Amino acid sequence: MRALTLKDILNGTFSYKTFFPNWISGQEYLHQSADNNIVLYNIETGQSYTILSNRTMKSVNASNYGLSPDRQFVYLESDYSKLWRYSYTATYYIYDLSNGEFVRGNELPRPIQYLCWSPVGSKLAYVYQNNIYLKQRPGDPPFQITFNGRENKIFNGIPDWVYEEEMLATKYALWWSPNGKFLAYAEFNDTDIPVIAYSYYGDEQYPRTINIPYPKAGAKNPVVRIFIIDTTYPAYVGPQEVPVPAMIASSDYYFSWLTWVTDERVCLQWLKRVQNVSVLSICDFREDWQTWDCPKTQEHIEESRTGWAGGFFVSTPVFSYDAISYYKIFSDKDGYKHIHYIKDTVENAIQITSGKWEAINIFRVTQDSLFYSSNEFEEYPGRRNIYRISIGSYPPSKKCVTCHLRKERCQYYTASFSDYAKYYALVCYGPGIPISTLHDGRTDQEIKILEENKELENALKNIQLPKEEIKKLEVDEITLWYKMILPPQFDRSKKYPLLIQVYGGPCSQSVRSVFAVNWISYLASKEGMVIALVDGRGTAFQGDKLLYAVYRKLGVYEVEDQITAVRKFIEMGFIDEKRIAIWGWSYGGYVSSLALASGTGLFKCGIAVAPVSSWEYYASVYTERFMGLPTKDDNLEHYKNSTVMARAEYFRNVDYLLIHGTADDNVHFQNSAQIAKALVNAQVDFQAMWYSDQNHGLSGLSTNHLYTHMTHFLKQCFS
Amino acid sequence: MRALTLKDILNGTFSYKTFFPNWISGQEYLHQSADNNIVLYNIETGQSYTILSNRTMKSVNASNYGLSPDRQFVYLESDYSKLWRYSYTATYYIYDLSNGEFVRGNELPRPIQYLCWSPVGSKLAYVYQNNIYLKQRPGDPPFQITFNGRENKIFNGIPDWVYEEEMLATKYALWWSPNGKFLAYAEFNDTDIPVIAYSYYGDEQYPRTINIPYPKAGAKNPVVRIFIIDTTYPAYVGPQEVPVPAMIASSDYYFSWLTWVTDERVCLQWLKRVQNVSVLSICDFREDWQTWDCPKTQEHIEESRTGWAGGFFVSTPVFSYDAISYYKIFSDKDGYKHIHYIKDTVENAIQITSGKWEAINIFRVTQDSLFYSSNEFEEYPGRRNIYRISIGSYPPSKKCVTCHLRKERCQYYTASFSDYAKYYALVCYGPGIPISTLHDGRTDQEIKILEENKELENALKNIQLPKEEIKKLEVDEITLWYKMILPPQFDRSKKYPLLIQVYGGPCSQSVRSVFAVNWISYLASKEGMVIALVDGRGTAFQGDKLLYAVYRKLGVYEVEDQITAVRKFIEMGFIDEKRIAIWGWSYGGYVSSLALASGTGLFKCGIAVAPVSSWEYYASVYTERFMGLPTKDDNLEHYKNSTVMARAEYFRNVDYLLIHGTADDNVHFQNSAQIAKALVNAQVDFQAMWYSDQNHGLSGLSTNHLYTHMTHFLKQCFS
Amino acid sequence: VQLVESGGGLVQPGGSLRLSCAASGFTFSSYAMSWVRQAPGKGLEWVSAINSGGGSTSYADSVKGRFTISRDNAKNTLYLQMNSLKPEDTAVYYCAKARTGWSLAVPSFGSWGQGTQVTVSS
Amino acid sequence: VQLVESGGGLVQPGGSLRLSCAASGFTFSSYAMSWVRQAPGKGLEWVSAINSGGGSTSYADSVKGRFTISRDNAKNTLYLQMNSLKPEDTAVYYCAKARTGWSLAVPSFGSWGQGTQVTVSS
Ligand SMILES: *[C@@H]1O[C@H](CO)[C@@H](O)[C@H](O)[C@H]1NC(C)=O
Ligand SMILES: *[C@@H]1O[C@H](CO)[C@@H](O)[C@H](O)[C@H]1NC(C)=O
Ligand SMILES: *[C@@H]1O[C@H](CO)[C@@H](O)[C@H](O)[C@H]1NC(C)=O
Ligand SMILES: *[C@@H]1O[C@H](CO)[C@@H](O)[C@H](O)[C@H]1NC(C)=O
Ligand SMILES: *[C@@H]1O[C@H](CO)[C@@H](O)[C@H](O)[C@H]1NC(C)=O
Ligand SMILES: *[C@@H]1O[C@H](CO)[C@@H](O)[C@H](O)[C@H]1NC(C)=O
Ligand SMILES: *[C@@H]1O[C@H](CO)[C@@H](O)[C@H](O)[C@H]1NC(C)=O
Ligand SMILES: *[C@@H]1O[C@H](CO)[C@@H](O)[C@H](O)[C@H]1NC(C)=O
Repeated sequence: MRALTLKDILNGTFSYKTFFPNWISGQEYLHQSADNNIVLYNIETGQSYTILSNRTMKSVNASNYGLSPDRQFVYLESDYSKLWRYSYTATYYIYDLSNGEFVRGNELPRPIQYLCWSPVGSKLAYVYQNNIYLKQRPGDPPFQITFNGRENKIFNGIPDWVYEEEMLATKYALWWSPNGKFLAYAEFNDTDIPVIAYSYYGDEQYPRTINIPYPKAGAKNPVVRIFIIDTTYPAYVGPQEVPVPAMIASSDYYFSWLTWVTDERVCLQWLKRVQNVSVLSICDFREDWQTWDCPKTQEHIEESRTGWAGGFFVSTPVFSYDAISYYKIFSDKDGYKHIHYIKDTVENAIQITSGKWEAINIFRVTQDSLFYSSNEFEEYPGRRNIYRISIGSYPPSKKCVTCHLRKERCQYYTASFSDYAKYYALVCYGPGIPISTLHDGRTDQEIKILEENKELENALKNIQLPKEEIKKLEVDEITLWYKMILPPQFDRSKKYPLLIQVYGGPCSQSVRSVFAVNWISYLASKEGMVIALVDGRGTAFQGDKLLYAVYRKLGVYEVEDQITAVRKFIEMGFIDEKRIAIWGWSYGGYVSSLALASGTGLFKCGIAVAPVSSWEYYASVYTERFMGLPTKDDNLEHYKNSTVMARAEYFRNVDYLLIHGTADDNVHFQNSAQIAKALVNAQVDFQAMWYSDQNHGLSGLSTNHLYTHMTHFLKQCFS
Repeated sequence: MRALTLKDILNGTFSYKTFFPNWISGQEYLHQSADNNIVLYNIETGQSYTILSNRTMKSVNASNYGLSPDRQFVYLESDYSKLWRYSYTATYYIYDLSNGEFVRGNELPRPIQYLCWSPVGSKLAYVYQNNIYLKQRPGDPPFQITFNGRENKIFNGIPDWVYEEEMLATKYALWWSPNGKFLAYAEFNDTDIPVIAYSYYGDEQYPRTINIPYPKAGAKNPVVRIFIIDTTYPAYVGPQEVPVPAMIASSDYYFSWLTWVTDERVCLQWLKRVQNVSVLSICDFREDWQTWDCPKTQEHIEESRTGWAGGFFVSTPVFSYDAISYYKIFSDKDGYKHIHYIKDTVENAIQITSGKWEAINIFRVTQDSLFYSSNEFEEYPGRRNIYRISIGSYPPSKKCVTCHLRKERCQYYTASFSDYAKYYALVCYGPGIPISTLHDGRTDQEIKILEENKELENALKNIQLPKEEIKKLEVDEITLWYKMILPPQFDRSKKYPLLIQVYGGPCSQSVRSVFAVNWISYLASKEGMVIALVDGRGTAFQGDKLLYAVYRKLGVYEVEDQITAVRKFIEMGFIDEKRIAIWGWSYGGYVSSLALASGTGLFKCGIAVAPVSSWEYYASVYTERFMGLPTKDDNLEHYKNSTVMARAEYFRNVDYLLIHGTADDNVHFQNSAQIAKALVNAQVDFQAMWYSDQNHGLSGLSTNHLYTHMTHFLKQCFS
Repeated sequence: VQLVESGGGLVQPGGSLRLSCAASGFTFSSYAMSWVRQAPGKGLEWVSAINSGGGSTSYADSVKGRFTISRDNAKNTLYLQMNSLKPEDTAVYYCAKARTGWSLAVPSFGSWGQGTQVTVSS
Repeated sequence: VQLVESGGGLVQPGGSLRLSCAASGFTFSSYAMSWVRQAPGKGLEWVSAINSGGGSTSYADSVKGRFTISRDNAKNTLYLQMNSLKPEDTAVYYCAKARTGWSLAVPSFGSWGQGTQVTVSS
């Protein structure tokens, strides 16, 4: 009876809920209720206690909680302060459940960058001013481990910017042993890396300069060391360093991942700066010298002849019960990512999954069962399905436990498991209303619906939503996949304007079956436009030949795919030929700018938000993973014929909008500044907008302002 | 006929020429013809011969020239490199006229920040890396004078940013004696001053940071000392420092101006940081100790009760022939700036000129003549007239020499005199075609028309220009002066939109009779708009009450005057009340933003280019000259109540455009950043545009882009 | 197993001392020995190690270039010589026996005795 | 007018010397006196000044607290005592006569003589 409004999108009127249990055992889990009371839930008995009350949290204004495994101490986190995408600092208090009082001995310093328990016991490991401190008990003085920590130059226990954003995607680099015996930490050295400096205005009389160690393409990289120290008598021999494999150490190299297998065995993954070779090493412990050894008989090499190793990140192995063999997903003979079982040699890999489809992630491996994800069902790329395989059974088996549970409603699933895989949780994201359920691990029968989202369904009975479909195009030999959103009361006898949304990032996918009420839904439901998402060469989850098509050739095939899709859409008949637009963000802006200035006379207006102008202005890891070195001997030629500034003369007969934030730490303001300067020198008219002291995400009222401005631009373009 | 086009304004098509003789003697002057040949011109004989050929300049790519008074050496300046508004560095070569080759033996270091001859003879004084070097002859090694010069910390012979922009308006701080006996230089100390840091991108992988010592309002000021050294034997006693008066030397104080009277007499002007008191001191030379003494009986105080001393700057005295009395213009009893003659004390000042009108500037004082500028002619406060007064004659006399020479054509005159006032030149800028003439100097009879601009007149025969008038409004005992520009073929039975151009800066004037073909002429000639400029209270050249009504209250009366003028214009009858706009630049941005958000509903759209958001973000001198200290005891109340960010809620029903440059050093980008943030927080829509690596002036293609964008905005607003 | 250590005591800075340790119970001339120190309030810190045959010896970074070790299986004794002392070695020293005689092996937490107090101060 | 100076010469670092100057022709005991120096290749640099009465004397900032001056009108002589020498005073020294006897006055470029060389080096 009524359509969507911009307020329903800016204010989260239609936002679903997800239920992720905070597992603390194989049969129990914690949760936070609506009245700020932490409730413990047990499955066998169904009883709900209250380990911590809301009065205690309100005493210290606590916003987060953490419970020790032994269930005798809790820590409360307040004074939240965000640093980067993943990192933050907070003030921690300790509360004793046995005596109902706060520990009054040696208080923790503040602010603390990272804190963690031990898997067994109550020993605490925290990071304070780039150094690692270990406390045997909360009422005892700490024992300092590292001393050479210094701000912005040496990091202990936490990653720097590059490893946090491009390599690990985590705010922590420190690992407890499976049984709480050792502690493995990483030392990052950034003494030689150049620094990026920008201005922050704030509220003072003078702006202040922010400096961040940031290696651009073809520059000095951080130096990483890995240490393992025992936690019972951490003074006998001190920290011990783990040897690096010989072939890796010949030149510069990166640190990929660390995985604890047993109490006396670690796994380290190394990656060279020429990112097409990876090495996996197992390092064992010797008691006779209290040392760590990494023999060459346990060295595994992984090579990618046509492109880079893995995808966006190198896949992390999952080890088996016997702790001697493991599972890893990589490319097969035909060029499809699949599971392989590695026991003694990489040449003896056993392929368990085989087919045209792909496998995304491995969730859990137990003594009997293995859980993973795929989009094999009905050869539809853009869906997520959880599958289970049996290991060590006389009859082999494979079960899709999430195939026909809810067909028309849910085709996008994620899983969260518990200890020993006794129970787990399935969360659905689309295309119907999201639902979160809890499942048993043996019979896999649903027993309790954790979240059904009935309020959203009730509130959504008055609003009419646009129609969404997913279909396929074939032109000569490539298979494009496009999702189309059409306004209500759609007739194929009229003509409507067209809007394209483009990301096109390497190892990405923008056509997925997910539920979302967003800006484009509002445009379709209110203004009667047709929205389109197109995926083609350079995206993931469709095969190796499609993925490595753009290798050292970024910015060529994506524009061609977009133009071909637009032509095919025009050929259908219900699209106006003078009312086509395109928009994107964060490598969507790059493709949008390249497609607008292609000289085809196909687009009318375009929008670019936080784009990349040149590949020499971005981080070394991401740029060199797909472009190579910017040297005269390797790939300097393409680094010059790939910039937006080289197309400045093709913007004359189009409409262009450029938006960026001045305090962006990920895609600098330098890119938009260069684009604007190039367009000014070429005498081309365009529109611009900046947001002061705003990061990459543009959080707050900046989002409202941005969406209102873009809506006005689109309304005026298609008028 | 045809109307003006935008390309006629963007590229120089109708631009006049001015002839300023480069006087070297009292009867001769140099010039550069359109052949790169430097030619000498004599008046009595009339013979002109080339004194420097173009081949010599083309040999070293010379762009500027400088001739010694002895006419035996010349210096050629190439490798020009601009630094600030007035400062630059260049490479200098020396060429010998008598022998015909370049002087060899001791070359000059490069680059040189400033270079100068001596009034008598050919000895060179230059500045190289913040130190002063003296050369007796171009064939001898230099004699270093100063040693403590350091980049951005200690300045010798040149001003820092604040004195160059706010105090001196020059690129030099070294003065030669009239007979070339001493050298007076100034040492600037900027060590406790905070710095402003901004980003410059350039053509490099990593942007760099530019740091400038910049005192904001209420911060620490530079420390200045003045030294006088002898040139013949510069190592006998070394540099000697002039004493500072006790009354001035009790708190922070500024250095205003230095002027040489005789070989053993200097005049220094001092200002306190509280800028309603100024002091003039005359320092004499004692041979018995080779020292400089500044007595107390030669102390002159000048205090303004209702406001600051003088206007934008402080009047520089002109000394008579006897070197014992001088002339200076300041406010009289009734509040009108006039000439006063000081001999012994400031209490015995003599009113040579008296009247409602004002005196602007003094050009020359001789034994029996005096030249100055006035607005006395027919009560028009926008016309400059040069006058002539007789001194020490039996009958008193006074004559206007530029009143009826060319009445309907020239009503704006600038004079440039020669040695002994034997000859001089008059330059007329408007309201007709600019002209340049040379006059006899005794009978004041025109001799030779130096520039007539016939080509411009011939080219302007097929272009119809808008009509310009200047008139007056009387509202509530307040007199406003407005200049109106109307399209050709204007009828009062129709309605036209209105555009207002505002500057409104203190001690300024935007309503003058000058000739210019600019963007306003294009808008009026082709688009049929009516343009207006209005001047009210707070401006200069009309009285003291009008000037000081804005004291300690910036941003109140200007908006009221603009709104009153707009209402009177609407009441006149031929103005569309639904189409009114306003724009300004760098103080007109502030006034335009305040007037657009006044809540009266008069204006429809507005444009602000590089505005000032708050008065606590600007330089100490200019801000504190008209506002006061930002302390809780003096004027902190009005600082917080006179910001654009306080009106963010009143922009909701208007159109606003904000434009600023990224690398601006005068008005920082933080002003526009704060304005944008305030508007975002208040949920108000607006349009913006920035220019990368562009200074305050926006030179180059940025000007074309800016004017095209503004024209599009105005056309869409009035459609 | 019994181990008794002797020697050391108060000393002025810049001096030199020698300490001895004698063990019984087990079979000597077949295991590797070590010297481990315990500072007051801190944890046990490994100081030095000596092989079963006496050919090879290992010294820690804090005691490299100043300390020397020796053994005599004829009288079943272990000697530690400390030279050029600094005001940081004030601690109780112990001699520890490992469980590996095939080569050098630092004992993890083998048996102790009573220890010897050594203090250096002005 | 005649002025003749004597004394000084080669000296090792850390030494001390004294120089004398005697003038004739004009009327002494009525004018102030001064000592100037000329380094090799540089310009004349004023060293010290002494009053006509001998009471008040002034010393330069480079020779402050190390140089002393004296005069005797009975024999018409001027003494300069230079102590605590440093390897920067190698120059030819002169005595100069002022044109103002009413008080102290540094003569600019008045009467000149021959000068005495003084060199300090190792
Ligand atoms: C904003 O959204 C919330 C739900 O997140 C809803 O309760 C509220 O009604 C909405 N407010 C308005 C003004 O629509
Ligand atoms: C704290 O929890 C208790 C128990 O549910 C509840 O009664 C009370 O309302 C809560 N206090 C709040 C929400 O302030
Ligand atoms: C870190 O890098 C710097 C610069 O190369 C080097 O001096 C230092 O040894 C490295 N390691 C540490 C712990 O600082
Ligand atoms: C990795 O890429 C580099 C590019 O320089 C190439 O030399 C090398 O052959 C490749 N290695 C493999 C194993 O493909
Ligand atoms: C640029 O100005 C020149 C005269 O200075 C004129 O000849 C030419 O037409 C102008 N260029 C354009 C494109 O109008
Ligand atoms: C240099 O000046 C001479 C004399 O007027 C003239 O002939 C020649 O054209 C000029 N050379 C240029 C302008 O390159
Ligand atoms: C300049 O200012 C600094 C800081 O107060 C001070 O140390 C120094 O004496 C002043 N003069 C010179 C010549 O540096
Ligand atoms: C100058 O202004 C200051 C402002 O604090 C005031 O105290 C003082 O009286 C004024 N001086 C004169 C001479 O008006």
